Amino acid sequence: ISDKLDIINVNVLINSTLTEITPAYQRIKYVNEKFEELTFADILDELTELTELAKSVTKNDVDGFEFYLNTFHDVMVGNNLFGRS
Amino acid sequence: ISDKLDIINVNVLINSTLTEITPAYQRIKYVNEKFEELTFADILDELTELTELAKSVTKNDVDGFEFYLNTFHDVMVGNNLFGRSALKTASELITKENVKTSGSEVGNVYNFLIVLTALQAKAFLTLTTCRKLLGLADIDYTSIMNEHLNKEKEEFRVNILPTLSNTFSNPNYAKVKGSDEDAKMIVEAKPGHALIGFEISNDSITVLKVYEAKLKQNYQVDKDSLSEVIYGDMDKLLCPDQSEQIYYTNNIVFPNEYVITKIDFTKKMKTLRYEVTANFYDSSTGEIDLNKKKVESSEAEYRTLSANDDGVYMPLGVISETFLTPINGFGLQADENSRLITLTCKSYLRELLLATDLSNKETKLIVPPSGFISNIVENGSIEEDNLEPWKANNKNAYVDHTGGVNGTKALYVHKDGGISQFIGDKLKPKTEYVIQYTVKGKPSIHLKDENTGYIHYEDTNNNLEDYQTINKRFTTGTDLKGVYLILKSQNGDEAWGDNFIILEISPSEKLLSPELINTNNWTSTGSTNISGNTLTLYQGGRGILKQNLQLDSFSTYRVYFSVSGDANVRIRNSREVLFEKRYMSGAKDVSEMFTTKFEKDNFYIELSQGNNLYGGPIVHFYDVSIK
Repeated sequence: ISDKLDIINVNVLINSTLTEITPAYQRIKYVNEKFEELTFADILDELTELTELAKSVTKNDVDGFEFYLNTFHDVMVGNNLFGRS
Repeated sequence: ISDKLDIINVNVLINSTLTEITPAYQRIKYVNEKFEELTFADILDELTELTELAKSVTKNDVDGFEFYLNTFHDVMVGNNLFGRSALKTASELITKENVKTSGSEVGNVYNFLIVLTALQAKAFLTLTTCRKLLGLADIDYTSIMNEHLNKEKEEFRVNILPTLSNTFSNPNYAKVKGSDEDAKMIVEAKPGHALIGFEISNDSITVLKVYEAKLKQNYQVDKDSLSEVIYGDMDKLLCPDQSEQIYYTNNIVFPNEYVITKIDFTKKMKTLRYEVTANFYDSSTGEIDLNKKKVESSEAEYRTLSANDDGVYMPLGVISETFLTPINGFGLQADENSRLITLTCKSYLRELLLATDLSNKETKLIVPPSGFISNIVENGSIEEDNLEPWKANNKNAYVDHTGGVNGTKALYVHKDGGISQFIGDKLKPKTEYVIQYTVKGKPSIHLKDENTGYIHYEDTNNNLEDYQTINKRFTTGTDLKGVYLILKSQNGDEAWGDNFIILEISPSEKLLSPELINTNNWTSTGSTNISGNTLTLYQGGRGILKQNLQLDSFSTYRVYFSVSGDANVRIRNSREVLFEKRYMSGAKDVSEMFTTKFEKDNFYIELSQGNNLYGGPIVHFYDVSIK
C-alpha cells in the first residue's frame, strides 16, 4: 500500500507539471515539426502556407510563441507559483 | 483500501490524459457538430456564419485546427512529454469500471477507439469541406488522416489489445422466483447458423432473446441473416423458490475455429445442468460444417443455493459483445453468500479485429439491437406518423403526438372507432405468444378474428391514469389468417397507447425421464424371490439382487424405495460408487438423489443384506425405481 501511495504521489506531481507545461510543449512540438525542411538546412503553395505560419509565430502577443518558450523554460527551472520544477 | 488506491491511480492517470487532450477534443467536437449539414452530404445568414467559421478553421496559426488535430493524434499515440497514451489510460479505466457493462473489455476499448477515430476522420472531412467552401487549394488530408488512424490502430493492436479479456457476462440482476417443475430448455441455432448474443429482460415476465446469424470471413457476421428467437421459461429454470437449487458450474471453452450453436439446460431434480455444442467453422470461408464438439458441466464443481423465502438474483441485460460476434466459450457461475447467478460467454472479437480492421481491411460490425427484430406488429412503436400498417375505422382515434413513450406518436381512441392492424398471416396455431404494450387512460385491447367469435387476447377495464406497461402471454387457435389487433376505448371513455409488441416464444419441451428399471432384468443370486413388483431376500442365504443399468454421463437420477426390514442398497460401478446406504431397521419409504460423474459404464444396483446366523425372517423391497 505504501508503494502504491508513492506511485500515486509521483503521478499527482506529474499531473501538476503537465498542467503547467503541456500547452507550451505541444505548441513548440507542432511548430518544430511543421518547419523541419526550412530548419533542416506545390512550391508556392507550401511557401505561402508556411509564411502564414511564420507570421503567426513572430507575432508579438501575450500568447505568442516567445511566451510559450519563456513559460517552458520557467516550468523547466522551477519559476512557478509553487517552486516545483 | 488497495482497491481504492487502484481506482485513485487510474483516476490520476485519467486526469493527466485529460490535461493533455481535452482542448483539442472539445474544439474538434465543436467544429464537427457545427459543420454537420455541409459534411452530411436564413440561408445566407447561416452560410455567412459558416464561411466565417471556415475562415477561422483553415487559418494557419500556432493554435489552428490542424494544430489541435495533430496534438489529438500525438496524445492518442503517446508522443507526449512522458510516454503515456490516451488509449492506455482509457483501457485501464474501462477495465476498472466494467461493473454494469454489457460487452467485453476488447469490445469496450475498441468502441472507445472507434468513436475517437471517427471524431478525427470527421474533423479532417470538415476541414476539407471548409477549404472547398472558401475556395482555397486542396491539400488532400487523406494521407495524414490515414497515417494518424493507422498509427492509432497499431498502438491499440500492439500495446492495448494483448492485455484485454474477451469474456462478457450479464450486467444487471433481478430478484425472481421460479417453478421447480422439472424444466428444460434448448437454445439451438439453425444448422447453418451460430449464436452471437443473448438478452434477458424482466419487465413483468422474464424473457430470453437469443440472436442467430451466418458467418462470412474471419468470424464476421452476415447482416442479411440476423434472426431472433424468444424463450419464456427462463425464470422457471434459474430459480429455487421454495426448495433449494443446485448449479453445475463449469466454463466450457472450445478451441479456435469452433462456434457455439446449441445450449441445453436440463433441470431434473433441482439441479441445473447445461450442455453446449460447438460446430466447426472455417475461418477462410463462411460455412459452418457439421463437425460437432459437445461439452457438459463438469460434476466435481457444483454449487448449491439453499432454500430461502426471498427470490434469487437472476441475470438481466444484454449478454453480448459490444459487436455481435460468434461465441467461443460459455459458462454459468453461482454465488451463495449473495445468491447471484451470472452467465459468462467468451467471444472471437479479438480474432475478427486482428484479421480485418487492425490489418487495414474493411469491417461492418453490428451493434446489438435494443429492440425486438422478430416483432410481428409492424410499426409497433408507432414512430412513423403515417399509419400505413394500422388504420382507423371511423373519423376518430388518431395519432396523438403528445402521447406515447415520451418522444413518440401514440395511438388514441375516443368514441367507438378502434384502430386496427392486420397480423393474421404472420402467426401460428396453438403456439404460445407474448403481448406487450404501454397505455394511458381506460383502453381496451383485443386480438380478434373477423371470422368466428374467438377472442385470443382481451384486455379491458384498466383505469390507468398514468402510463402503464402491460405484458401477458396467450395462445392461438382458429382460422388465424383472419386475425388482427384492435385498440378501442372501454365503453365510451378515451385512452391512448404505444409500444405494441407481439413475440413468438419458442415452445418448451417437457423433460422426459426414462423408467430405466424393469422387473424383467433382476439378476438374482442365492435364496431370493421376485414376485410381480416385490423383491424378497431371505435371511440365512448369501443371496443378493444385482441389476445392470444404463446411465448418461453427467446426469442426475432419483431412486425410490419402500423397504421393510433390514436392507442395504448400493448403486455403484466396478471401481466407483454413486450411492450406498444400509437403512437398517427403518426403511419404510425413501427417495435419494445420485449423480453419475464421468463414467457411464457398467453401473449396477445391488440389493443385499449380509449376516451369518440370521435365518427365518426376510426383507422386502417395493417400488424400487430410478427416475
